[PDB]
Amino acid sequence: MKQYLELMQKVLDEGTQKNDRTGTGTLSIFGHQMRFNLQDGFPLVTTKRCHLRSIIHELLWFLQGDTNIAYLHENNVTIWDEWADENGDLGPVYGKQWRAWPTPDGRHIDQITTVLNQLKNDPDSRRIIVSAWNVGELDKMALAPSHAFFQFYVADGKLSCQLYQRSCDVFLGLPFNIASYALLVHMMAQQCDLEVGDFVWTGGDTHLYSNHMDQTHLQLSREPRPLPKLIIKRKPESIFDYRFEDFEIEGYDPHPGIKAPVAI
Amino acid sequence: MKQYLELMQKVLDEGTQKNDRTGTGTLSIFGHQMRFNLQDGFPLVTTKRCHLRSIIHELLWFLQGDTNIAYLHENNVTIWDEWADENGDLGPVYGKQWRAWPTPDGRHIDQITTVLNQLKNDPDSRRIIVSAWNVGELDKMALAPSHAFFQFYVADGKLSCQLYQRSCDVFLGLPFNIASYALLVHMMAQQCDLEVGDFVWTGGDTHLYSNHMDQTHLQLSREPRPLPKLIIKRKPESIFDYRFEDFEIEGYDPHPGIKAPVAI
Ligand SMILES: Nc1nc(=O)c2c([nH]1)NCC(CNc1ccc(C(=O)N[C@@H](CCC(=O)O)C(=O)O)cc1)=N2
Ligand SMILES: Nc1nc(=O)c2c([nH]1)NCC(CNc1ccc(C(=O)N[C@@H](CCC(=O)O)C(=O)O)cc1)=N2
Ligand SMILES: Cc1cn([C@H]2C[C@H](O)[C@@H](COP(=O)(O)O)O2)c(=O)[nH]c1=O
Ligand SMILES: Cc1cn([C@H]2C[C@H](O)[C@@H](COP(=O)(O)O)O2)c(=O)[nH]c1=O
Repeated sequence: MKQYLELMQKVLDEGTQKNDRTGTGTLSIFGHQMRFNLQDGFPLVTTKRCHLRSIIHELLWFLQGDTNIAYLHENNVTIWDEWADENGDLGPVYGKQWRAWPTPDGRHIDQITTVLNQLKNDPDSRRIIVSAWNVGELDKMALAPSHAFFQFYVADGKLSCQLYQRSCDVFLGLPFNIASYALLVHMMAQQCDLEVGDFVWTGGDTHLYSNHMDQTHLQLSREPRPLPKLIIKRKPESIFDYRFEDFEIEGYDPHPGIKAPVAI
Repeated sequence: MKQYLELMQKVLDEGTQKNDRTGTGTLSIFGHQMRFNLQDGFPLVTTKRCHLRSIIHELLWFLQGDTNIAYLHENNVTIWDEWADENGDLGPVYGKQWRAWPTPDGRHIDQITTVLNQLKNDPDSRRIIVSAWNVGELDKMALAPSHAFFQFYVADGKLSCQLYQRSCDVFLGLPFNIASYALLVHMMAQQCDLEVGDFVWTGGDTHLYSNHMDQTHLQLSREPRPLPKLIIKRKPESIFDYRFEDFEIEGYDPHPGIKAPVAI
């Protein structure tokens, strides 16, 4: 996509070589924002083939409040394998904070049900937020939340969402993260009877890993194709009842996939 | 400042009329980002006089972990009066989350000391974050955290910081919020022996209140003056030992102040 290839080029032209946690090394910039009008098409990268199966099942797993990778394995999705322990656990990452944030006094808060109630009863609220950055449980998480905090906004009957992503692997992570949150906005808009507005992505440390440079130059030579259209075939009873089969991505015709190593 | 007056104009040209919590009504946009290179000057608005006394003491109060307004009153700062209860309490807002985030198992986490330790021992970390959005205590807070989440970044010996502000009163709140966080970056950089880099401000619902329109048009006719220079006269033993007298803002010569009503 235009916005995405502009960011890849910006990291190549402006990024600082930086060491990182994995020992791979990165070219890095800090602070970037891009906006996707979801009315223009579903923002799935076309200059390389993205594995939709992994994107959709990872979002359905988050909405279940699940942090064990068994569900992903049942559905042949292996993207979280390298961080899980012997029992397949990841600790209280995304799904657990979204669905069951533990309070100091022992209660659990379901942020997704809270957001539904706010969108249905107080759409003008400036407080419609979900946060996975639970400071008191960071030490139990396999990987600290990268897409950490997001906010919904309603104006003129359209639902928008902004994500703050503290750390962004531009070649591998970001195509998945954009499609995942664009999908959640479509689901939320359908459940609340709203039209989809904008998805606003904001990044903190936005980086290309040093061993993704050949793949980056290859993808940068490709022309973006027309964005596909997302079709949700059914309106489930709730946001927690969607099924993989309910989604149709129409007209997706990408350039070939480009493999790249994951930095662990 | 150039960036600030460009945002005011953008809200006037592109904002949607929106109802809000206070009943005042706003012109609102969602998702904006601006960057201030702190090497260019201290980003204190010059097209209206800002009350530095309130800005500096509010930051020192946050760093103490204090949420009762008595300290502010001792220093003749009245900006939080309308939200405090009979005992002057605001509930577990900013200072308390920054200095003593309560964990599910009863521990308290001092995020500021954690950040100091990360900047001193692992400056390349992509996880150097402070969050005031504590989901399990939102219901005890007088006002939900508006400047909610921020991240530090170190590259080429320079310290940068990005703030996610979920809700932004452009005329009253934002001049104070920009100066406050720019001041914290200078303090952190001095304590860690770094140069100051960029302050990146990212907003969610960014708005002008309907009864600030005359004040906005007046300020938009003024030309920005040169930015002042911040001088910290002393290096305290720690980030918690700064005093009001340690700060000097040199060459601040603003246009006259513009009064405007606060929406409660
Ligand atoms: N270094 C790093 N970058 C990541 O983006 C990342 C990470 N670490 N930690 C875990 C994680 C979880 N999400 C993801 C997303 C995509 C792939 C991935 O390897 N995608 C490949 C193959 C997809 C497949 O399994 O079919 C791709 O080519 O997109 C891995 C993990 N993301
Ligand atoms: N509607 C709203 N907007 C705010 O920016 C705001 C709020 N509510 N809730 C509390 C709060 C706390 N921060 C602030 C910042 C500035 C002023 C204020 O009134 N500033 C005036 C006078 C400063 C003074 O007391 O000397 C100004 O003209 O800047 C109030 C509260 N900020
Ligand atoms: C989980 C996840 C990680 N990442 C990234 C960002 C970093 O490259 C790495 C996480 O490492 P970090 O915790 O040191 O920042 O994986 C994404 O880009 N998207 C994701 O969804
Ligand atoms: C505390 C604080 C509030 N605000 C704002 C944003 C909103 O106008 C209002 C808070 O209301 P809200 O919680 O309904 O968003 O005050 C700032 O802009 N800066 C601040 O530091």
